[PDB]
Amino acid sequence: MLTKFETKSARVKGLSFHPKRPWILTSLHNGVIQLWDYRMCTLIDKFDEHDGPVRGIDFHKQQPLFVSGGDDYKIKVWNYKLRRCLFTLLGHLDYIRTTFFHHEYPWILSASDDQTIRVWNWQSRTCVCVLTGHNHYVMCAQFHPSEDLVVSASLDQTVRVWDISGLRKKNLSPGAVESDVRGITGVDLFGTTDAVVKHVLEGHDRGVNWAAFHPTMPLIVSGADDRQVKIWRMNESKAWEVDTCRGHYNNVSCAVFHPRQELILSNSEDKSIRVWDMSKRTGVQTFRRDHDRFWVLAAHPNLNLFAAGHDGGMIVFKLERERPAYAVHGNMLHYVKDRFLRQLDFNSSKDVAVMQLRSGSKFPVFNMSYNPAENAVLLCTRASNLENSTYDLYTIPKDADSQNPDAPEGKRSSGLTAVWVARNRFAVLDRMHSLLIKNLKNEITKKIQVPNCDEIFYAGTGNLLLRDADSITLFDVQQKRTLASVKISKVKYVIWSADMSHVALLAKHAIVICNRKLDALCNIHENIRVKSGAWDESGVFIYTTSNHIKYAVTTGDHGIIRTLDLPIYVTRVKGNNVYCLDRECRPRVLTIDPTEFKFKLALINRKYDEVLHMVRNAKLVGQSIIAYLQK
Amino acid sequence: DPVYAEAYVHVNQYDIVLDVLVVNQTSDTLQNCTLELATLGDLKLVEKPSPLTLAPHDFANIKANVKVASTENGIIFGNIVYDVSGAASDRNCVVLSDIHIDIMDYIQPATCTDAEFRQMWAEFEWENKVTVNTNMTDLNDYLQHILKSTNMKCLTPEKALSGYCGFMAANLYARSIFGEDALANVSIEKPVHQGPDAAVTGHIRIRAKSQGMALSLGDKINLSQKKTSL
Repeated sequence: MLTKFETKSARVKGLSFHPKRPWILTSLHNGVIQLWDYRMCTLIDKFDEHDGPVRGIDFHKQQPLFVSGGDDYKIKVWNYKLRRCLFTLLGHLDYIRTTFFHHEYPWILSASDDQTIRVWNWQSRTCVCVLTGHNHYVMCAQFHPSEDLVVSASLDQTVRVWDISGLRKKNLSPGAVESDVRGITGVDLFGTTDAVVKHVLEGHDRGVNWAAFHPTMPLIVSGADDRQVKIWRMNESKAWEVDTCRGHYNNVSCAVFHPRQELILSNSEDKSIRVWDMSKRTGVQTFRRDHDRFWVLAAHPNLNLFAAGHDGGMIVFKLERERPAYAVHGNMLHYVKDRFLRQLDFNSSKDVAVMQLRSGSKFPVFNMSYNPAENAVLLCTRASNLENSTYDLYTIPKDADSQNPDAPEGKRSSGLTAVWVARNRFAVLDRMHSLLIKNLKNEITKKIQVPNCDEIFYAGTGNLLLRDADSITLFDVQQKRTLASVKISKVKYVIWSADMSHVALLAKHAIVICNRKLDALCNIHENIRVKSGAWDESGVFIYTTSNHIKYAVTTGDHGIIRTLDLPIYVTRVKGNNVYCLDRECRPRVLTIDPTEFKFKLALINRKYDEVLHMVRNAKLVGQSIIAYLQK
Repeated sequence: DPVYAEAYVHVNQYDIVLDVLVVNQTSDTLQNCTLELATLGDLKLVEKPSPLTLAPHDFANIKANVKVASTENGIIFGNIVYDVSGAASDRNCVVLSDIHIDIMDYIQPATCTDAEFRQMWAEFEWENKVTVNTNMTDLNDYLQHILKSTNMKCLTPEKALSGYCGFMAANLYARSIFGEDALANVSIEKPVHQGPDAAVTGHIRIRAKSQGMALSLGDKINLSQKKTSL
């Protein structure tokens, strides 16, 4: 959706994205190591680790620290946060590619680009492990599935996979049947970097730029020093696996797996990033945007962001389905991600994306609408523009890939989008790649109606009709004469107080509160182009207010119920078991505590008992007497 | 968290002062993290209540005085990243950049001889203007309101008449706390039955040395101009 910030500079060999933070820590072979905790578009520190080049970047594994490597040959761990050096050893005859931190007796592993990597005890001083099996110049060193099992990629044209021990390398085994590492149709070669038949895999492909692992798995996704970046699965080991990854023009420095995405991202040198599948695999497309020279690609293990690294420089792009679809079922919120997965009600520790049988932020959505029941939803998938998509409508009791056409809380059919329209029971369905009207008394509805064909606006987006009408326009099932349009506007959604009758309105930036239909009760505006505020039902105004979560207003009252928890936005109100959202994370299930309602009523009847009883007692937070306690 | 901390800013007389409620409704003077000092703008933040316990079920007032005449930091409009840290009974915290730091307030009214003024008006940093047009009021009440809001000066009247129309252009001057003088001529229609003014279509000409603050001021005032849901 947006590439938040972008200047091309840096000639980048090594890279990492913060699995915890939206940092990028970047290694240039300018000799530079940089941590920028990328969030606030600001570098925390920048040390050009030595005069010579810098190849390596790896995680310590903790929260915010770098373990770093230069042509110094030195393993440094320095905490940005603590701006200090943790324990120190230099390095052999080449730089350090991967590191891991362990702790029987706060104990340490260091992975290196030369010769050996040594694993050291500073407590009850003994040897956990010795790794020989590297030579010089490691492009991409890796922890395996078993984290402390590993792979390395070399400019010595080998790959090393090692076995470790608590008293140096060894494994005991005797049950298997054939091997995929090497044992049936196809398979790729051993290299030489070490000397024990674990598997030294052949890193010859003019040398290997990157190696990347498959967690439980031994598939590797690779950057290679050949146009050929050749993919091999050692969880298969295909033939036409002797695949050379092809640009149009030269190279494929890297091509990578994204933890989450069952895909390959390739990047190259004709000025390009090239786009690849890996779910059913195939070169999708090539994308060109300069830099005829790169060596890294990355997708966050935080998965926050995604980015591609190059010689001439770098780019980070940010994703969103700015604003994205919903359904309500008792004391529960449904979301469809702008970015981010579920978060479809209730919470438990830090942030929880709601994973349920009512998969919300997940599918390939054109549109999502509750089909009210505490037991039903209607859903369009395959999203997008087509002739038409599929909608598979699902039961809250148990959703499915497509639920039963037999069942009418499961039905699927074909159709592109389904959309509400005003004077509430007519609907739009698109079941042609254009204007079908959908109209039903029921809102378990899936109805098809070409009459009301009326283009003069060709298939696009609106929801009480607003192909940017800038009005919500009311109709029946055919007509060639407007009933009427009212000039008011939407988020491109109209908010109903649960089902399909909310005179509480969304607007994209701003949202307006109405009672049902246009009665502009009050009109909301804020100016942060991000969050939410919530209604319980028709116009119950909850507003989020910092680490404080607030009722904007009730009866004649205003109140702080309970207090927020870093950013949250009120989305809306699912029952008493309260639900809150920052956008799609930074979330709540919540024991309530209203303030105000009770209050202007209470107040109105002079009544205090409650407050008192709560023993609730502010008046200042900046102030807080100023609702009317000032007045 | 039990520990709920709520905070807002109070700027009480020069001093922008930090109301903090850290309420530690914690189950103990839970360990607390870390905080860091800094030069600020013509201010510097300057206090921290020392301890780092998040005393159980307990409420606390944590005060930050800020130093309001020094610490240049040129991160305009403030909006500078600030840290409360995750450094002890805390895994995270809040890192925040501020927003909420605006102009209309800062500048005080200030004054001039008109001929010289005109000469000057023209002379000044021309480079910013914003338009006045639209509201909820007559520029009598409206003007007064705006004036008070920014705490700034309109230098002089000619009786021509801010009433029957007027077809008056109002010249305004102000000087701030860190001393910029800002000049305006806004020329405005003005309310009155089937005569003219319930919009303006008056142009607010803003001169302030940097265009960036200056225009921004024109905006700021634009925010100021009307009265609606922030």
